[PDB]
Amino acid sequence: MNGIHDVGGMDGFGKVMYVKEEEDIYFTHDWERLAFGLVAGCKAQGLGMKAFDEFRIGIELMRPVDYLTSSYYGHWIATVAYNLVDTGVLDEKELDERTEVFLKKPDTKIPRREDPALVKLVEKALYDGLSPLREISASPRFKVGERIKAKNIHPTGHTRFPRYARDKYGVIDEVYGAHVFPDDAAHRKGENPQYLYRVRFEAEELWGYKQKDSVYIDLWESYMEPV
Amino acid sequence: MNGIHDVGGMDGFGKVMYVKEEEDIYFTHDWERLAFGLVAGCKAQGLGMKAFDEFRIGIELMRPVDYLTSSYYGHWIATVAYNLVDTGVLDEKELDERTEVFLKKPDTKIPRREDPALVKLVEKALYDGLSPLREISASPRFKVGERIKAKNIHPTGHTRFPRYARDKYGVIDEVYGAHVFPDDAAHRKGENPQYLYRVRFEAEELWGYKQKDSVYIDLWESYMEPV
Amino acid sequence: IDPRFPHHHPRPQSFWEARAKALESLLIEKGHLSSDAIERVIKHYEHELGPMNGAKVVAKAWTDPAFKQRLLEDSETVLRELGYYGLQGEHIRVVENTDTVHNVVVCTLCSCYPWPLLGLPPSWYKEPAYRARVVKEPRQVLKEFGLDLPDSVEIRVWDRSSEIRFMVLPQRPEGTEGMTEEELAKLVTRDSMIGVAKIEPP
Amino acid sequence: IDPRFPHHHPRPQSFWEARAKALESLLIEKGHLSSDAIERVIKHYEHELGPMNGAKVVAKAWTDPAFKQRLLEDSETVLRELGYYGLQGEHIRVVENTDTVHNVVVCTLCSCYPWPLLGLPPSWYKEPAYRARVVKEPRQVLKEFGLDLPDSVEIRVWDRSSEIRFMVLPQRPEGTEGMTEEELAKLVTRDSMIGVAKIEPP
Ligand SMILES: [Cl-]
Ligand SMILES: [Cl-]
Ligand SMILES: [Co+2]
Ligand SMILES: [Co+2]
Repeated sequence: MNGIHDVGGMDGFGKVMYVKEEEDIYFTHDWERLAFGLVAGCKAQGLGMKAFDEFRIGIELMRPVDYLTSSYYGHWIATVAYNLVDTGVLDEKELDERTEVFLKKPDTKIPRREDPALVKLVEKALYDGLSPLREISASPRFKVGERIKAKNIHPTGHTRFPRYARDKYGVIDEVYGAHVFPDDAAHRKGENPQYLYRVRFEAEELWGYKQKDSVYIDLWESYMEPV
Repeated sequence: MNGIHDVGGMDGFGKVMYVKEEEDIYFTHDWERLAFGLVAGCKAQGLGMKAFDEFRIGIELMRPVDYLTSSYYGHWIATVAYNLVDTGVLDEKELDERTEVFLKKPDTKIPRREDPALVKLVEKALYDGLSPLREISASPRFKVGERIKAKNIHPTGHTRFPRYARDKYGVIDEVYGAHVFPDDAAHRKGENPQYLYRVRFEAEELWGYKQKDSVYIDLWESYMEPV
Repeated sequence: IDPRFPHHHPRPQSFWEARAKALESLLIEKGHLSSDAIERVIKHYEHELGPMNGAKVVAKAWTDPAFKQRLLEDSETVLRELGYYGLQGEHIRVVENTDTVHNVVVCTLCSCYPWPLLGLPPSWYKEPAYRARVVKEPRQVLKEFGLDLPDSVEIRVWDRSSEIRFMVLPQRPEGTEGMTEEELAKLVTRDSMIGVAKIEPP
Repeated sequence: IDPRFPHHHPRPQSFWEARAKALESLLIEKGHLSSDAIERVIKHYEHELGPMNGAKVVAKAWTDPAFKQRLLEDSETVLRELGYYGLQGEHIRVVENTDTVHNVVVCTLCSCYPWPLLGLPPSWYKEPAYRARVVKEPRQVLKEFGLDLPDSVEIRVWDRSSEIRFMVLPQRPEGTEGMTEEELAKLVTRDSMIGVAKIEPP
């Protein structure tokens, strides 16, 4: 989707807010910590999302005005809500009512429950991770060193193909192997893995600029075609 | 500039808010009316802006979060402020202080003054308009029917070349004549007029889509090159 | 406001209001503007201009074949002769809807609209949804206006990237036999002159 | 709220807070989450992980040529052997800064960052300014961090569009002769492993 999230190459967002590392506080509000717990806790159990693909599309679907103002963990809250409702884990009406309760009475008590089995399960997920690497029977269409065409495609659903790289020539830098295909997986349409490549693009090609800059982007096979 | 204003081809902005014409109120706040008076009144006298080029860049320079939330006449206020300060008509400190006065005391009295000569001058501007058409000694580089290349250029200042049309093939539909060149004029760098063309682009070329859709865009000569 | 994140925090609309008043006050104090100059502009755009001018041009085109021919051959000369000319209406073109061609006008980059002929643009015309979407999925946008064109009808979207303006000339509907030019003009909607609606039979 | 313009009005951050609590409450009531599962996650990301892990890898590379060679030849095997593996760190690559090549890592589409090796990303890394700009004007972005590279130095920006993660291996600075591996590790900054800074002489 050609959304507000896809910012690469945009002008006008201003200076980067530099801060020294030691002063770069992770969390300033408890709800931000909670957002992390919600995301990892749900994902570890496959609730609403099993990999990050579905997670990302829920963020991408935010209203632009929300995306730009919610703050970062606001994205995480938005996508957990989106995905839990979308998959039928939570009912939208119930969620909205409960939201209203905490809006009007922020000090409403949170129910307590200990589940050490669930802790172990979550811990296992944090340490084991979840690799999207797969094997497929096909061979790679492209080879290291090949000049390829990064296609002009405009999926309305999820994609990992940034707009700034579309309709451009690039050079294959590496064949990673086959990875779960985001444009399908984010919409629960199957892993349908495809070869993933790293592709180098020159500044002259991306922007028409004259400096010694390049961008290395990872692109799925179906994003590209031979020249 | 590749800014938040350049929305053509973006996904995620949602449904169009249809409203019946008779119910589509022009102004709901007096400051919105005032914004119109400020813009036209200043422009008529060449204060801050002489044509719309400088006007547009001031809007394009808004913080994205402001652009999306200010409402439409908020853009107009932002660009009048920007341009009057940029050209030295108003001092930023004085403007900020006076802003603060009206923030804390909204009912502060507005000074009254009648200037019938100025009224006539403004009226003349509203009726006479200001054509950007010029004559130049050069001939057009492109001809009706010619297949051209819409270049991959990325000016950091003002341009009228929407990003969605860059790095694309199109067909010349008309040679309008030479027009004041926005990419220069917006920055007070001279009219430097160039031939302006209307160019037809097909949906297949812009988006890779299969319907009978096309876009006719007006492009200055320097945005394009022969094939 | 955490200074890492000033960009999360929009100006409230009260800021723009205050800013407007501050500009107004300073410019009048400095002799750059006057109360009556500001009011003159407001009167013009809120009251003097409107879509009725375009409506008259459409009705005339429907009732006078020679006029319609001249309009389509050289709209800028013809419109200027009628007095529909001014700021943001110096160069106005007219494109005819036909049975297999549908025209839609947009300013993707801002809001450009022919004030002297049509008055101020619709609320939605200036907003991101219409601007973003109409160049890429015009059929979907049109459906939100109640216009569901067949696949076989070609759509031409006219993105106003220059000061050249376009008005759509919509087709005269059924059921209008015997109507006068003035009566037909009352049928012509603002939306039909942008391309987001056809005109309904009376 | 004028129903023409709901998109002008962002959710306040109090909404997200309330929403978070509502989700937490409902999920615990339904048996999907527990208090201790949520706390376990917070402990891991706020306290257990951090850039010190990457720092140790850098210092080892500087002090042990054979290790640096293995790391650059097959980083994923080597990093997994060290235990720097987990969620968002399943496939970690390492790119070496050299005198004429400077590496910078970004996730233009979101925030992708190798948590198991580097901990949580910088505030600015996740925000639009860095994300938008670093792929197009990296020299300008780097200058805002105090890194002013000569034109002759090539910049390679690594946009993390897949789950493959990258760490930058920065060069050992002058003035470090005789330092132990542990002492060198204390020199390695988070920013240097993203590519937005070189390491200063002690
Ligand atoms: Cl029609
Ligand atoms: Cl370095
Ligand atoms: Co416009
Ligand atoms: Co990311």
